[PDB]
Amino acid sequence: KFKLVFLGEQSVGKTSLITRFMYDSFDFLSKTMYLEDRTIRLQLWDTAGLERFRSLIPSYIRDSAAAVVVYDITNVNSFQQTTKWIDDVRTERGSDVIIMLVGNKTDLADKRQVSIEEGERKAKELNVMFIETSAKAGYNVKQLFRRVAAAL
Ligand SMILES: Nc1nc2c(ncn2[C@@H]2O[C@H](COP(=O)(O)OP(=O)(O)O)[C@@H](O)[C@H]2O)c(=O)[nH]1
Ligand SMILES: [Mg+2]
Repeated sequence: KFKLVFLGEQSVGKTSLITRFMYDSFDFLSKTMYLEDRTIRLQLWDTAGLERFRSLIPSYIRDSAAAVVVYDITNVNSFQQTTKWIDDVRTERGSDVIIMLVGNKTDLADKRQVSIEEGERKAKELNVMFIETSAKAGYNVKQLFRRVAAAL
């Protein structure tokens, strides 16, 4: 079993990605996944409010094996804040944690402010994994979780 925490500014789609993956709908939780030689259980921790209650970050993310740090591709501030979220994960967890940086809302194509290239560069700069998703369209949501699960 592996504790996976979702992190990111308000309104980026942290809950929506979990919903889409767990229930396949769009408006902790346990999910078992089957890998070639392994079978593992992900515990998906989601919360609102963390950007307001910063001092709770260390304890909320305490024993995480993975952190999925989400921004909204139409919202530059949400992308800029992901360095801060990732620094919170490293401070608490060191290198004992898989991190996936996620640019969500790819279906809002005409409102995009962060190109896929800038997301990829930030991920490479910080040595984390990267993907883009649409929770609404269901694009790359299963890919996100299968890559994280394979890396654990
Ligand atoms: N167009 C679009 N809207 C989304 C997507 N994901 C989430 N949203 C919307 O963005 C808002 C915030 O999503 P939510 O899951 O609540 O974000 P959270 O605050 O990060 O949990 C809601 O109105 C969602 O319907 C997406 O992939 N595409
Ligand atoms: Mg939420």
